[PDB]
Amino acid sequence: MRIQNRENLQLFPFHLVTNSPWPLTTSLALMSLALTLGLTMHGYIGNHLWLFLAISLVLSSIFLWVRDVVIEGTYLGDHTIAVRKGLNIGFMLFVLSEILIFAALFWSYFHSAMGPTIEIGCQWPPVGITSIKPTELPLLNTIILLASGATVTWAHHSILYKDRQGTLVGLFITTLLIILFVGCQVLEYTWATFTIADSVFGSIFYAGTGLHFIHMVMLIVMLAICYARMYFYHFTSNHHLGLETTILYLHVLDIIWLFLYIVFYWWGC
Amino acid sequence: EAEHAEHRAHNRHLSDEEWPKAYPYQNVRRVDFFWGDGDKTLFWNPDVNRHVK
Amino acid sequence: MNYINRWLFSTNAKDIAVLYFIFALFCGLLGSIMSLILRLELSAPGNQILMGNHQLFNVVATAHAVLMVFFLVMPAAIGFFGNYLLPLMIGASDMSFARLNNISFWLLPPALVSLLASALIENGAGTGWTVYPPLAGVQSHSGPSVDLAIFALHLTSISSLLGAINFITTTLNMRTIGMTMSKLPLFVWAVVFTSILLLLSLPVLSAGVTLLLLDRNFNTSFFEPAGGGDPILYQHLFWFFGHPEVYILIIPGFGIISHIVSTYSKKPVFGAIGMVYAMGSIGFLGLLVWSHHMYTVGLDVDSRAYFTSATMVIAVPTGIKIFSWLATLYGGSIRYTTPMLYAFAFLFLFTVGGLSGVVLSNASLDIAFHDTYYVIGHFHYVLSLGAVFSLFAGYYYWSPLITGLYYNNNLANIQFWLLFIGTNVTFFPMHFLGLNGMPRRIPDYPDAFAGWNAISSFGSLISIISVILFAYVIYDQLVNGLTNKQLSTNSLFKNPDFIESNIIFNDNSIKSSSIDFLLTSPPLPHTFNTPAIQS
Amino acid sequence: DVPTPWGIFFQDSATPNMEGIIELHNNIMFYLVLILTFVSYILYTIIYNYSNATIVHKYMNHGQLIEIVWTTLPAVILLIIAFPSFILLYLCDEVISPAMTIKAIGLQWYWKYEYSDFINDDGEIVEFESYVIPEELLEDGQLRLLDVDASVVVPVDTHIRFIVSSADVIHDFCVPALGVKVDASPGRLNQTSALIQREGVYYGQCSELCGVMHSAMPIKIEAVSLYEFINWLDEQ
Amino acid sequence: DVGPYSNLPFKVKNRRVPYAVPHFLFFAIGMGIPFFACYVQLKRSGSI
Amino acid sequence: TATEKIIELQKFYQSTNKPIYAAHPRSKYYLIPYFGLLGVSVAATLFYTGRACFGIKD
Amino acid sequence: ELKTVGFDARFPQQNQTKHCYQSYLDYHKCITVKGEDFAPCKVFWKTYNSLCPSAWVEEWDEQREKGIFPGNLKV
Amino acid sequence: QFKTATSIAEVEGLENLVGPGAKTGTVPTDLEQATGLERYELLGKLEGIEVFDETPLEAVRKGTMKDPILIDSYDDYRYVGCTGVPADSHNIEWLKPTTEKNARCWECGSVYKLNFL
Ligand code: HEA
Ligand code: HEA
Ligand code: CUA
Ligand SMILES: [Cu+2]
Ligand SMILES: [Zn+2]
Repeated sequence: MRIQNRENLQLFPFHLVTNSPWPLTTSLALMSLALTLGLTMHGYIGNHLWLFLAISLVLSSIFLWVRDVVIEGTYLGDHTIAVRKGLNIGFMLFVLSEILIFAALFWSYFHSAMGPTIEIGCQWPPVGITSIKPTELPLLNTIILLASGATVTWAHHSILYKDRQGTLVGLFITTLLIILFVGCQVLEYTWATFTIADSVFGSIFYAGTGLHFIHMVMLIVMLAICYARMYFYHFTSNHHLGLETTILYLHVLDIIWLFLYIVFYWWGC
Repeated sequence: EAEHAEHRAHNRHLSDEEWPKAYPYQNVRRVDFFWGDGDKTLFWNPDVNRHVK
Repeated sequence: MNYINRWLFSTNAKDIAVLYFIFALFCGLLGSIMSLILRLELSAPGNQILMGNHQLFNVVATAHAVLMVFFLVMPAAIGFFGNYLLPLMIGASDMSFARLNNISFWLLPPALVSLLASALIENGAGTGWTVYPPLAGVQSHSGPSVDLAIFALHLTSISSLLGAINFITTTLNMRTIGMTMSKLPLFVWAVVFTSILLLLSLPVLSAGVTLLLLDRNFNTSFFEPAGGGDPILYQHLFWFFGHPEVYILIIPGFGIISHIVSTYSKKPVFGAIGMVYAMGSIGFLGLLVWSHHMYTVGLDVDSRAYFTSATMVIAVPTGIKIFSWLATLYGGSIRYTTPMLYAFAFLFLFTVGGLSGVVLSNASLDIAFHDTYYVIGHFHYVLSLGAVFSLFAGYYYWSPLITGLYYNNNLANIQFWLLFIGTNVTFFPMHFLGLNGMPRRIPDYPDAFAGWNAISSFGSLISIISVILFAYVIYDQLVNGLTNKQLSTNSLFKNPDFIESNIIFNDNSIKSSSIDFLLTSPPLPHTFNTPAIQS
Repeated sequence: DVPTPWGIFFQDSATPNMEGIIELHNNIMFYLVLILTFVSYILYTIIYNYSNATIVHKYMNHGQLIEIVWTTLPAVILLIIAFPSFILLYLCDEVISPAMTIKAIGLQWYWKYEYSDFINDDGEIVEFESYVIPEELLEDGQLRLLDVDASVVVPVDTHIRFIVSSADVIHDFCVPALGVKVDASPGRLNQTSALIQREGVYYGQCSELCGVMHSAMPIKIEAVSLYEFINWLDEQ
Repeated sequence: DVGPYSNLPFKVKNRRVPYAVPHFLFFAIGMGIPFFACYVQLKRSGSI
Repeated sequence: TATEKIIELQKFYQSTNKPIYAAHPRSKYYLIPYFGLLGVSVAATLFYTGRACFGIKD
Repeated sequence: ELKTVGFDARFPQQNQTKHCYQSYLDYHKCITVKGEDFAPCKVFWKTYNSLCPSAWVEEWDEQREKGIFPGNLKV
Repeated sequence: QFKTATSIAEVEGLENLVGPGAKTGTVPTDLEQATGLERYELLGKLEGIEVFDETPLEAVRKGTMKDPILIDSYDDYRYVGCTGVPADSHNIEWLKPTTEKNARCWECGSVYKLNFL
C-alpha cells in the first residue's frame, strides 16, 4: 500500500459494476412468458405468435447480459484473481442445483419401477408398450459423447502449449459432435411406438430424457461462442474462463447420460 | 435401422381392425391439446402410431 | 434520468433492501386484511358475510398463506436484513453479483400480479396452500387459476436461488483482511445456513410443481391412479421442500435476537461456537425428516417409528440456544427498551409453541390431532409470535442507523402491548377447539364450536389496530424525527457504566462488537475505500 | 360422542386405543409442564434481580459442566417418552381374529357403506348411502351439520375392520371417540380396527379438503346389541 | 448530498402536496384490494 | 487494421463518456428492435389479462 | 356367527390393495381349470367379496369380457 | 491510451497500462493483452510486490498516548478492530481513529493514531 502513486488506482480487488438495465427487462419478458403460457393453454388468445416472441425476448435478454459480461473482462480489464474465484464458485453452485432436479426425476422412476400399481398389471414396461432396444442408436449417442469428452481435452491442452490451429479444430469437431446427438435423438423420437400420454412409463421416459435435450442445446450455443471468441483473439494462455465452464458442464452431462442409459434404457425388469 | 425401415412402410395401409389392440391407460385424452387438432402430440408419425376410435 | 439509474437500474446492495421493505409492507397488509375477512366469517354459526359461497373462502385462505409465507417473511428476512447488513458486518463494499440482486428483487412484482390474477379469472384457486394432485386437476378446478398460481411459485424460487448463491459466494472470498471463518458474527452464519437449504430444497419443489402442471394440461398421468401413478408421490415431493422451508423462515430470526441480547444486556453471548454448531445441527436434521406431516396416509409400522425418533431429536439443539440466551441475560444489566421487549416476548412464546410440536411428533397421538385446529394453534404461536416479533425487533433495532430518523418510544410500546394481548387472545382457544374435535378448512361448523370462535374473533380486531398504530409510528418517524432523540434516552445505543462519567462518555460514546454501529448513520454509498483491519 | 359447547379437553372414549392415546398425552404433559415452569422461573429471577444493575459480570462466558447438563438431561426425557409410544404403536392393533368388515367408500359429497359379508348366492349384498339432513328439513332436536339419514349400525364387543377407499378425491374417515383417522385416496385400500365397549351414538366429520361441500359430510355410528343387529339386518 | 433524507425513494419535505396523502393512500390501497376481489367474485356468482 | 483491434478497442471503451451497452457504433441494431418488440410483448399481456377477467374469450 | 378373513401374514401391512387383486386372480386361475363348481374356489370368492369394492369388480369383469385385461390369468 | 509501463514505478494511473499487441497466428500472452486492475497485479507479482495486502494488525506492543500505534490510511478514518496484545485476550472491539482524535479501546486500553499517506 506504500507504492508511490497508489491513490490513483482502486484499493481493493473487487469489481464495481456500472448501472445496467437488463434485470428489469428479463423480468418484463418472464411476466409476458408466464401470463401468455397460462392463457393460451385455456383459450383467451388463440394466436400462437405471442409465446414465441416471449421466448425470443428472454433468450435475447440473456445474450445481452453476456455481452456486457464479455466487454467488462476483455476490454475494460476488471477480472482479478479474486473475481475469477468468485465466478468459479458461482458456476459450481449452479451445476450442483441443476443436478438435484434430476434426483427428483430419478426418484419418480424408482417409486413406480419398484412396486407398480394394480391398474397396470404388475409389470414394467407394461403390456402393449414396446420399449427402445439399447443395442441401436442409444449406443451411437454414448460413443459420440465419450468421443466429445476426449476431443475437448485436446483443445484445453493446445491453448496451454500456444498452438492456435489445434484449439479451433478440436472445438469445431466437438461442436459437430453434439449436433449429431440432437439429430439422432430427434430421430429416436419420431420412430418410437409410445408417447408422453401412453402410460406412467411413457410419461417419465420423455421427461428425464427431454430435459437433457434442452441442456444439450446449451452446449451447442456455449461452444459456438467459444469458437467465435477464439477466432477473434480474446483468449490468452492463462486467462480463459469461458472454456473452463464449458468443460465442467460437458462432463457432468456425460456422467448424467451414463445414468440415463443404465436406468432408463437397459433396466426394465 | 435400415432393415427396420421396410417393416414400417407397410404399417400405414393397415385398416383400423388390424392394428394392435388398445388397453386402458393407453391414450389418455382428458384435456385436448391446444396446437392443431387435440389428438396429436409434437412428434407424431402415422406410420408407427395411431389412435383408434 | 438520475432517478432511473439509481432506483431502477441499480447496483448498490443497500438500495435494494429499502425496496424489499416497501414491497414486504404491502404484501403483509394484503394478507392481514384477508385474514380479517376469514376471522369475521368464523364468528358465529351460519353464513354471515360470504352469503353462501364456500368458494371465496378457500381462495382467501390460500392467498393468505402464499402472501405471507413467500411475499412477507422471506423478502423482509432476506432482502431487507440480509442484503443490507451482511456486507457491513463482513466488511465488504457490495455483493459479488449485483445484477443478480437486482433480478432477485424484480422477479417478485411479476409474481404478485399472477397471484392476484389467479383470484379474478374464475371461481378461483381454492386448492389450499399444499396444492394436492387429485383435487387440483381438471375435474374440480378447470381454468387459468391454478396454472397462474403455480407460476408464482417458480419466479420466487428463481429469486431465492439466485439470492442464496450470491450470499454463499460473497461470504467466502469478500471478507476483510483479518477475518477467518471463525470470527464471523452469528447473523452471517444464519444467512449461510439458510442459503444452503435454499439450494438443497427448491429443485424438488420445482420438479413436483412442473409435473403437476404436465398432469393438468398435457395429460401425462404422473399422479393419476387410472394410469399407474400415485398422488402420495407428490406429497413426498412437496414435503421435502416443506420442512427445510419452515426453518428458512426461523433461522434468520434467531441471530437477530442474539444481537439484542448481546447489546441491551451488556454481556457477550454464552458459547458462540456451541450456537453455530446448534444451528448446523438444526439445519442438517431438517432434511432427514419430512413424513411427520403424513402419518395417516397408510405408511408402514416400522416407518412411523423412525420418524418419531428423528423428530424429537431436534429438541436437543434448540434447548442449547434457549438456555444460552438465558445464561447471557443472567448476569448482566438489563434496560427495557423496545427491542428487548420483543426479545423477552420471543423466548417465552417460541417455547410454548414449540412444546406442542413434541406432542404432535408421536404417530400414536397424531391420530387425534391431524387436520385439526391444534396444528393451527401450534404453528401460529411460532410463525406469528416467533418470526414477526423478530422482524419488529430488527426494525426497531436497526432503523435509526439506516434511516437517521428516530421514533416515539411510547407509541411503540403501546403497539407492542396491543400485539401481545390480541395475538394471545386469538390463537389460544384454538387448542381447546382442536382437543374437542374441530376440523380444518371449514367455513361452517356445528353449534358446539361457537363460544371460543366468539373470542378468537376479538383479538384480530385488536391486532389490526396495532398495525394502524405501527403505520402512525412510521409517519411520526419520517416527519419531525430529528426532534425525537431528546424525548427519551432509548436513542442511546449503550448506557453509561457505573464508574464512567458523563463527560468521558460524551467523548467516547459508541462501544460495539461489529462494524455496524460505528458508521455514519446515513450509511455512505461507498462505505469502504480503504480496507478494514482486524487483528 | 357429541361435542360439548365450552370444551377444554378430549371427548369420552369407547375404545382401548383412545384410552392409550389419552394416557400417553397425559404422560407427556408432565415433562412439558416441568420444562415450562423451569424456564418461566428463570425469566422471573432475571427480571426481579438483575434489572438496572450496577455490576456486570462480563467474564462469565465459557461454561464446561453446565453445557453437559442441558445436553444429557433432555435426552433421558426423550427415552422415557419413547418407551410407551413404541409400546402403544405396536401393541394395540388387530392381533387376533377380526369378526366383521365394513367398506366405507367416499364419493364426492356423501358416504357409501357396503357390508361385504352376508352374501346370498346371487349377490344380494346389503348396501346404503348416507347423506346429510338439510337445515330446512330437520325435525325437533336434531344436531345441525352432524345428523344423517342412514347410520352405520354395529354390535358391541366385536372387532370391526374398516376398509376405506374413495372414488373421486382424497377424503379422511374420522370418528373422534373411537380413535379412527385414516385417509381415503382413490387407488388403494386402507384398514383400521375398532372395538366398542358401550352402547350409544358416535359422531364424526371429514378432514381432508375435497371442494365446496367439505363441511357437510358427517359420520354417525350406532352401537346396538347383538339381538337388535340381527333384527336390523333382516330388514335391510 | 448525503444526509438524513437522501436514501429514500420518495420526497418527504419541501413538497407541494403534503406527505399525509401519499402515506395514507398506500395503506388505503393495501387494505382495500382484497375487498374488491371478494366483491368481484361475489357478484360473478349470483349472490348480492 | 489487423485482427488485433484489441489494443485499439481498449483505448475506446476506456474514455468513452457513454455507457458500455451503447458505446460502439453498432448497438443501435441490437437495442432498437429489442426495446421495440418488448413494448409490444408487455402491452399484449396487459390487454389479454384484463379482457379475460371480464370473461371474453377468443 | 360373524366370521371374516383372518391375518394372512404374507400381507401384514395397512395397504390391502394387493390382497384384493391376488384373491381375484387366484379365483379365476382355479376356475379356468378344475371346473366352476369346486370347493376351495369359494374361499377366494368370499375373500375378494369381503375386501374389494364392487365397482372395481364390475370394471374388471367388463375388461375381461372385452378381451382387454392386464393380468396373469394364463397360468 | 499513452506510454506503456514496464515496472510499477512508471504507473501514474489507468492511462499507462494498455500494452503492446500480439502477432497474427499466435496465442497471446498476458504481458501482451491486459488493461485494468488485472495488469497492475501482474506487474506487481513478477517483481515481488503485493499490491493488495492481507497482513493483519500489529499485536505485539500496547498503546500509550505518548507512543501510539500508527495505522496507515488514505482517508481521514479507518476502522480498526482490537482483540488484544497476546492477540486473543480482549474480545472484538471496533474503533474509528480520525485525524482529529485518537481511539482508546475501553477494555484493554491501546491508543491508535492515524497516519495519512
Ligand atoms: C414455523 C416453523 C416451524 C417450527 C419451528 C416447527 C417446529 C417443529 N415442528 Fe413443525 N410445523 C410447521 C413448521 C414449523 N415446525 C408448520 C407450518 C406446521 C403446520 C403444518 C401445515 O399444515 O402445513 C407444523 C406442524 C408440525 C407437526 C404436525 C404435523 C401434522 O399436522 O400432523 C409436527 C409433528 O411432528 C411438527 C414437528 C415439529 C417439531 C418437533 C418442531 C420442534 O422443532 C419444536 C422445538 C421446540 C422445542 C422443543 C423447544 C425447546 C425447549 C427446550 C427447553 C427443549 C426441552 C426438551 C424437551 C422438550 C425434551 N411440526
Ligand atoms: C406466515 C405466517 C402466518 C401469519 C403471519 C398468519 C397470520 C394470521 N393467521 Fe394464520 N395462517 C397461516 C400462517 C400464518 N397466519 C397459514 C400458513 C395459513 C394457511 C393454512 C391453510 O391454508 O391450510 C393460515 C391460515 C389462517 C387461517 C385460516 C384457517 C383455515 O382456513 O383453515 C386463520 C383463521 O383463523 C388464521 C389465523 C391468523 C390470524 C388471525 C392472523 C393475524 O395475525 C393476521 C394479522 C397480521 C399481523 C398481526 C402481522 C402484520 C405484519 C406486518 C404488517 C409486519 C410487517 C413486518 C415488518 C414491518 C418488518 N390463519
Ligand atoms: Cu368429503 Cu371430505
Ligand atoms: Cu414438519
Ligand atoms: Zn482492546
